[PDB]
Amino acid sequence: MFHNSYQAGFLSILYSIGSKPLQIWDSQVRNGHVKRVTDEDIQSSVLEIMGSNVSTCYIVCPANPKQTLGIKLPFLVMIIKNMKKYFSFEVTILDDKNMRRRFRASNYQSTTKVKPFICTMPMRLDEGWNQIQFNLSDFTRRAYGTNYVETLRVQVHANCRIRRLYFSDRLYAEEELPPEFKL
Amino acid sequence: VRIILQRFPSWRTMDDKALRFFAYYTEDVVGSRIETWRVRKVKLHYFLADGSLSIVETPAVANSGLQKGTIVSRFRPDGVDVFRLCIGASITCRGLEYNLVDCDAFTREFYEVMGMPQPEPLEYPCDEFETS
Amino acid sequence: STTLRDTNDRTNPQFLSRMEQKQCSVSRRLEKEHYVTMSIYKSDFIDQGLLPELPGNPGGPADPHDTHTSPLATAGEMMAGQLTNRTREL
Amino acid sequence: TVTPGSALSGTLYVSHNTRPARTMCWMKLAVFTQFPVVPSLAGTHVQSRQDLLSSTAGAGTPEETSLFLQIELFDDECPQLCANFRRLCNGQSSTRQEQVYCYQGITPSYCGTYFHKIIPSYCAQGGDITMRVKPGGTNSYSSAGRIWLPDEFKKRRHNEIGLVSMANNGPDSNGSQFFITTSAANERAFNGRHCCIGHVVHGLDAFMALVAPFGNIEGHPSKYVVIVDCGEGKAPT
Amino acid sequence: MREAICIHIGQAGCQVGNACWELFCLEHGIQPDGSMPSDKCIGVEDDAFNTFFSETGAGKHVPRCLFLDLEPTVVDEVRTGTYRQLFNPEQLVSGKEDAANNYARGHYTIGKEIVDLALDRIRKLADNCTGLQGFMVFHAVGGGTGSGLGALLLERLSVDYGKKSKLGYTVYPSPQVSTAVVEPYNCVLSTHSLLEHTDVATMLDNEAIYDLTRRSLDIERPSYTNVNRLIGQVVSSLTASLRFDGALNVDLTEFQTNLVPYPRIHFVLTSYAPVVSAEKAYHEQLSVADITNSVFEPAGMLTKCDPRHGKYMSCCLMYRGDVVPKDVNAAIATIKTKRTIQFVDWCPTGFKCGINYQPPTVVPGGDLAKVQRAVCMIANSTAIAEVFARIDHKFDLMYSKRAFVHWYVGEGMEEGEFSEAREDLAALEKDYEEVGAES
Amino acid sequence: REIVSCQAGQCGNQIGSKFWEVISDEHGVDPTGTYQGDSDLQLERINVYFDESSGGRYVPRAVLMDLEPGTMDSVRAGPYGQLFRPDNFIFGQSGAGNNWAKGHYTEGAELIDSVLDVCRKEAESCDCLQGFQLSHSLGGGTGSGMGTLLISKLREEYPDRIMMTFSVIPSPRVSDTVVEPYNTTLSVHQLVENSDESMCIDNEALYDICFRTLKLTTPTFGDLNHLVAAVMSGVTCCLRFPGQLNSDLRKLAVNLVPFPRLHFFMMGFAPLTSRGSQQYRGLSVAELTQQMFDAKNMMQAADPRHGRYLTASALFRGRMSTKEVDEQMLNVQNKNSSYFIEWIPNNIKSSICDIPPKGLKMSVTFIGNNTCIQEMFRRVGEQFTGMFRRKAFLHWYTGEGMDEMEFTEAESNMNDLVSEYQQYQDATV
Amino acid sequence: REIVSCQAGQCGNQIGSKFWEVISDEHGVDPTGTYQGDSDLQLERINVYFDESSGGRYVPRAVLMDLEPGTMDSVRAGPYGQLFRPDNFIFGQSGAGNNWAKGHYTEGAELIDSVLDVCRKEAESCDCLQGFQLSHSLGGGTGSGMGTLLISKLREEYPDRIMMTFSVIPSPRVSDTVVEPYNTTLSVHQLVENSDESMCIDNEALYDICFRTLKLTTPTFGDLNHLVAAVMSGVTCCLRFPGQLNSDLRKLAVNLVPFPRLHFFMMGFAPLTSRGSQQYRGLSVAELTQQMFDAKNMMQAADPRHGRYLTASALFRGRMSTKEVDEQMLNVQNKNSSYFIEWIPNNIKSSICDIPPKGLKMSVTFIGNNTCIQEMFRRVGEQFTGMFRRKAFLHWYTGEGMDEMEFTEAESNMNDLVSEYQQYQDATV
Ligand SMILES: Nc1nc2c(ncn2[C@@H]2O[C@H](COP(=O)(O)OP(=O)(O)OP(=O)(O)O)[C@@H](O)[C@H]2O)c(=O)[nH]1
Ligand SMILES: Nc1nc2c(ncn2[C@@H]2O[C@H](COP(=O)(O)OP(=O)(O)O)[C@@H](O)[C@H]2O)c(=O)[nH]1
Ligand SMILES: Nc1nc2c(ncn2[C@@H]2O[C@H](COP(=O)(O)OP(=O)(O)O)[C@@H](O)[C@H]2O)c(=O)[nH]1
Ligand SMILES: [Mg+2]
Repeated sequence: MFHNSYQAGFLSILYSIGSKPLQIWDSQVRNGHVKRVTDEDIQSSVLEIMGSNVSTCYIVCPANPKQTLGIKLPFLVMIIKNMKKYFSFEVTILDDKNMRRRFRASNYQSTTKVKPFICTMPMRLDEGWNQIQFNLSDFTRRAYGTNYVETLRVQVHANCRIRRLYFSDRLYAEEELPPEFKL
Repeated sequence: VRIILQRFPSWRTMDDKALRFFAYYTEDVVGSRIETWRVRKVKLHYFLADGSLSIVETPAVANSGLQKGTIVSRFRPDGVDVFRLCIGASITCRGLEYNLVDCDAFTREFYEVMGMPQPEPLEYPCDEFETS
Repeated sequence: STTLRDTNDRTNPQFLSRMEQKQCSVSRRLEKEHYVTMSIYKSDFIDQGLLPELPGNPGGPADPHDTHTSPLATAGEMMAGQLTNRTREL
Repeated sequence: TVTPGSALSGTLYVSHNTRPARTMCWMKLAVFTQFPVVPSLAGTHVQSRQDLLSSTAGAGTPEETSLFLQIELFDDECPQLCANFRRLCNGQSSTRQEQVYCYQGITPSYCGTYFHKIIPSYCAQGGDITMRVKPGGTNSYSSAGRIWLPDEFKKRRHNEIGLVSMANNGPDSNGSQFFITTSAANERAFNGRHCCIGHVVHGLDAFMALVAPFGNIEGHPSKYVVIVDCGEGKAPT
Repeated sequence: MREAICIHIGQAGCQVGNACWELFCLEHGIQPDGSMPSDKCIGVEDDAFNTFFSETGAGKHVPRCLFLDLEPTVVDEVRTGTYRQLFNPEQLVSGKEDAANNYARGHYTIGKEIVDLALDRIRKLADNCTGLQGFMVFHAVGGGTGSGLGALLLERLSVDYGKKSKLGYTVYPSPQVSTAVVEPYNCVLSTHSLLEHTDVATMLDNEAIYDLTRRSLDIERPSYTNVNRLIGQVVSSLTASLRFDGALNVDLTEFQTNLVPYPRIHFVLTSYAPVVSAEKAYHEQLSVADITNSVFEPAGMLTKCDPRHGKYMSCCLMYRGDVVPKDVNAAIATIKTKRTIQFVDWCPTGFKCGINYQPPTVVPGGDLAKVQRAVCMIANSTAIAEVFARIDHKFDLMYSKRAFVHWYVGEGMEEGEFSEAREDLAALEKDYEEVGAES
Repeated sequence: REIVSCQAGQCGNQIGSKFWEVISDEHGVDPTGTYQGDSDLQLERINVYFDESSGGRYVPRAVLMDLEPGTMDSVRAGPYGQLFRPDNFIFGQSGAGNNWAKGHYTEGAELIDSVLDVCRKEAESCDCLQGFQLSHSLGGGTGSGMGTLLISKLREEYPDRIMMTFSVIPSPRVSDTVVEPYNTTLSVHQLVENSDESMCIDNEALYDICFRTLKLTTPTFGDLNHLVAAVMSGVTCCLRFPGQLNSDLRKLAVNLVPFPRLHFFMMGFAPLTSRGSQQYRGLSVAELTQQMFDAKNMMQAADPRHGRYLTASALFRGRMSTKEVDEQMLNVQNKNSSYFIEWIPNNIKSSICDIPPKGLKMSVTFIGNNTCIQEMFRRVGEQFTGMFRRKAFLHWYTGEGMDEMEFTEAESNMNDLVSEYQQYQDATV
Repeated sequence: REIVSCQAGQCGNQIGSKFWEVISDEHGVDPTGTYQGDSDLQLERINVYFDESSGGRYVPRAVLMDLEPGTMDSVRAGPYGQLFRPDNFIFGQSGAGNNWAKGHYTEGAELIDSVLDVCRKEAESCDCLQGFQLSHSLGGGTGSGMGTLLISKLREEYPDRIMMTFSVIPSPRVSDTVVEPYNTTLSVHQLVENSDESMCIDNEALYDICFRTLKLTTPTFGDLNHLVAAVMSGVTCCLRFPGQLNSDLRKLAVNLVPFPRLHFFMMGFAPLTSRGSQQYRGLSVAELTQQMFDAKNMMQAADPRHGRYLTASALFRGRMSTKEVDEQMLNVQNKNSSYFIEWIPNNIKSSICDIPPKGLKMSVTFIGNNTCIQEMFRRVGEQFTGMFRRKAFLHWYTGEGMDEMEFTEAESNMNDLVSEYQQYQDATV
């Protein structure tokens, strides 16, 4: 729904500062829990997402499945803490051929496997809090030789400590990064 | 069909119950090197349920030079019946004249049960290629 | 007398009633097989040529209508259409 | 029997196939209004050819000492099974080693067997070369011995009365016990599951009048009907 | 010449192959001894057997089959059965110890000690083959060996033979009944191999065949024999195009290219008709339109799923017998005009019909009756989404408490492979959703 | 695929005696060892239990265990006792004295080496060992103590083999031993840590079956042994004979053991008909499954109505249809979903063995991991706590060098097992 | 369309035994449980009253009921004693004391649980149960009390199934019990409130048929039960065999119950004749109908002439023309229409079965809802008052847990039924 909104510099889709920070997020939780907690490392409230099964517990944006996001910013940046649990995230985007495609990254994945509609890839997250970039255009061109247009859906599965999810159009050093964005 | 089933109590349907015959057709060969009159061997399948005749070419020696397989599909030839099918007889189908001279055990048993004694196999004419 | 220290024929065939005989051809075959005393593979997967040709038990003498006489189903007959022969005749 | 076809025809086929000539077996029947005290012992004695009255203790005076049944065997369709029937009629074993059952050797023959399951208007089954020493009885034994001979050519239809067939325990399981169909309406039950060994040509009326009608639905035999002497060829007298 | 190699994994696969091979022998007039009788001449075709039977110099035909089962009971009873002479002493592999209903056991402990010799047997069949069309796998994903060792054989075949056609006519856990309890685990885990390394996967779950025999054949006590006879009839209906001459001959690749729209989407519906008992066979006007309608109906199909709940994508019809192409397309037009079924928007044609002349052959002692015409449908449709949803819902119910996972973990598979399986099924489900989504 | 048997104690020895009697009867083997079967299929897989000799004699793969030689002589010279190999009769001079400590630490330890040697000699004589099946009673001294010692050594030696055990759980209703709670508590933790699958047997439940299901006026320990053997043979009927849907020991353990400590199963059998009603009752698979799931035919004295089935297994035997071996279980699931755990869909595993038991057209054996099994452990734990609070009968065990803390450890392990069953009984989606 | 029978009390047990004799003779069933009939029609619907076992034996769908075990050996001593299942023989240690109170509240109630279990099992053994049937005598304790308790429980469980009942009404002139009025009063209102249709038997109305029609020298309870079994089989002849005009118990109830509380019927059987008259008598449809509608051929004491027929029903058996099944009841309708009330015309249900009883080429049974059925109700009510007004024999009933207000309410419902059957007789259209 961000088609008619300015998309330059930064565009945050989830942050724990809000009173109700899941306005555009639907929490499909089964055998798990999604709630706001306090972190010991940063001494600030973050979003705890757990579930015995990683697939059944997740948060999806936008909340309405029919609706789709409209962010053109090709950089997806997350501030997520690794708890050595089974974690995954998924980004649904649109290509220049006007057919939606998917990029999923999981910590239990073995090798990067390309599929007609989904590219599954692994992650190896460092200990503690992690700050992760994702060049949507770069991955799209590397996996499919296909042009990036915009992002329809962002999905984060169970076993995660969400702090900030934001789209940016370019690499932002910690010096340029606004103070409300840093840890 | 009534009498054919009456005379064979064990039979129920004539499907996949063709008569296996053995015949040969001979043609003059003018531009060859060793033979001048060639004999090609065929196997006849006469399905009684459909009244249908099929011809399959079967060579004799390994180095025949001919192509093994079906040369004539299963169909109804014009004016061909069980009475016409006999050893020592002529079957004219698709322009080819087959000299029907040999049969099979099932076909012979069928003919004796019907009442007409099917003769014994006579011979296969010796072409110049066989004696080589 | 006491201290603390099946006369039957188990072989087929046994009586099958009028309805049971017509049923047992395909339906209730397991029920109507009295004593088969063998596995399933040996009971079912047997020499098919030895069994009667038509499925199940035929009612009586072979029905002529069981056989198909129409030449149209033949492979060569559908290779060569009827009006090709009509062209031959004309 | 079989003549190979012309090899130079290009295919392997049989030119001439002559069905074997139909063979002949005969049996002699003794009927008793009562059963012997020990049917197995009586059968063993009759097989050993002792006097019938002494052998059958408690069976009483035989109602008919001699009932001759003549069977023509359909050898064109039953090589092995009707060979088994002939061997059992002659009391000839098809194996060199001797079969022993329940710690006593047994000879394969119908000379002591008795009809044990006679269902009226269905069939009369007997011919257990075991002599039914055990309560249940067994069909496993045959001329070869501890072998179930495979079934062959179940195509023959059971319209006619007096057809003799190996009563099986299932497909591909044929032993010694044979049943004579006693009515013309059981083709439904008898077709496709039993092999028509042969048909009776002599003694049909006697078998229909004195042995067949007695019995019940389960097959318990009311009359003790025993094969006293059996063999091949035409029946004596 | 246009030959295919049949490979039967597991008990279900072995029994299905037994039924298929007795049906093939009946079709080609091959005695259980392995050779056609000299007295009899069936005359089906000069070289129809060549696809499934290899010829020897003694006039004997040997099936191009591989019975690979990890436990000796089924293989030994096949050896002791009537078809002892038909089946080769080799190509009939038996394992010493069963996979014990464990995908990990059949894929990581017992799988490797037998996959080498299984591939050796496959190579000894393939080098004999000259125009090998492909491989026809027969197994059940719900079983331990049939899932694990089946998966192992599938990806070894894919890495060895390259891009040859692979058709797995596989039996899935049924929506309501199910033999085992770790059966959802086995199915969800085997979905990996049946996705990446299987060109076409054919749904053959149990209750559809069960109820089909229940009312269409009116049998109070049918069993695995009848189920396997129906499955073999379906297999023969599909393979008759490459076996015998037909009006519209379609090979394995010929119809799999029309059946598979996307690489991950190859699970397909199954429906065969007319299935009818002897009593009811000689009383109905068995027309091509009638049998096509019966096939299209949600009732008469071999896999338990509702096409109305989903969206049809591409149906391949296999007509056999005296079927006429005008009857075929008249039935096609009638069923297209019928609004009960509906095709996906991006596939207007959606139909692949192929006609063969030889009718289904009688299996004496079976339950099918003599029919002059028949038709089998293999339909790719979005209806598989609901059955896969049921399967991974059962998987999630089992995996929430980590029940039965110790059995798999102790047999050499990592804990994350279950997460892999759940992720892959979710991705496939939303792939079906995407392909069913309107443009 | 062959399984080797061990019998421990007097109870286990007679259990094995009747088990071998019924096995030999079903395989057509006379006590002299010769074969007189009525089917060719009897010799197809006779090697599972019997090893052939030079003279063709069939020797059961049975290892016999007790310190008292009286029951050793009894099993040796029983009606079928001449089958067992003489060198498999390992017996001591002084009996265990009904003492877990004596059987497990002092007297059985000096004798366990020979029994390990014997079971080894029986093990590598087998082509592909499936595993061991041991039969004992937890109430007795030598049946519990040295039996648990042997299963522990068997776990140490052969880790992957299936260690089936048949433990006869003592009960207050049929109690004839004051140290039954002590022996049972000391043996349950060993059974938990040293058994792939355990099957609990209750003399009182067998007794109730004998009175009501079988209508026997004077039931006997031999009748109990026959009832136990009817399922001891039925658990491996699938291993021994072909069927539409065959199984084996691991093939059913993987379906009956969701978690490593939940390998205690409650035992059922069908059909069981009285002598007078044998000819009146119609043996149909619906009746088979109804009587199987019926609580009275259950030879486990744990009422199924007080628990929730973790898993169930039905080993059917005979000529029957998959229709009624699957739809019947589905129907039971549907109308008793309150008694079946939700997060385990289709709690019932089914197996089909075509060859039926002799004299029966069809039969079925039931193996149930129902959560109600914890109540017998609860009552034996209550008895143990009552006796151990005032330290009664402790000196007999402590004089054998066995520590006092081990009783408390056994209490803790039994309580952990009981709570482990509780948590999955009341666990929700 | 199955009917499951239950016989309670000594009278009920003997009547049911003779009924099973008659049914087995009709269906060609030996005492050992085998079929040997000469017609396929017997096997076509032999499943209505019988169930085939595994061995082919036909077990009756019968339940045996009595507090005194001395009759459950007599019933098995009957000619078809072993035909019934052994488990259905359910009895008590002590008899009902000839007491409705302890047959219905103390002893019968503690025994009715197994009764309900057996009835449920046998009912669900049927494919589609047409209903239950019961046979008993109201004058006693076991048949009246516990029989009516079973009736109440079976209406609790299966309301839609037809509940057939044969109650034997005591009469003062053939009385052999002093508490007959008490038991009959306490059971008649139970029947009213729980029985689908309850036709009555009087031993007097059997004895006079024996002495006058059959001219028997020494009529016995066996002959009485034979006469009862006559109609007990005639009412379901149409169910068991095909006919030109079919009917069932439910059709008979629908036609013969104009109001829910009026379901007490009156019966008769034809042909019945002695030795001498049999050779002189000419069998015809007219003779059959005249005999069945004659007063002396009735198995209830009250004369048909005194009352008025609310509805009648004639179930004929044999090969006969429909001309004389229609025209003969047309005659009897017109010639003495004073039997038949006016507001309901064409009062006679007719049904034809093609198969007559074995040995008879033509027969008929009669079921009638006349308003004379209340005459013996009035007699038993007067005998009840004569004892209740002085609290005679009331300590026996009050010491078994029930109270006098049940006697008062039984009297109230008794008089209600009497008035319903009385004033609809003279009600003006
Ligand atoms: N269609 C069909 N399905 C069958 C047949 N036999 C078994 N199945 C099903 O296939 C599934 C897999 O077979 P399993 O019983 O696991 O046997 P398996 O594949 O060898 O695996 P293991 O039990 O470990 O040996 C079973 O759950 C059955 O439901 C059959 O004959 N036909
Ligand atoms: N079912 C059954 N139980 C038995 C048998 N023999 C003994 N028991 C039980 O075992 C218990 C005693 O076990 P015991 O013989 O002392 O075992 P041991 O000391 O280890 O030899 C008693 O409570 C009996 O109920 C038997 O043959 N069958
Ligand atoms: N018709 C008939 N009447 C009987 C029979 N047995 C008993 N009665 C009558 O029933 C009355 C006694 O009932 P009773 O048998 O004691 O009832 P119960 O206590 O329930 O068994 C007597 O007046 C008899 O006239 C019988 O076999 N046939
Ligand atoms: Mg298996």
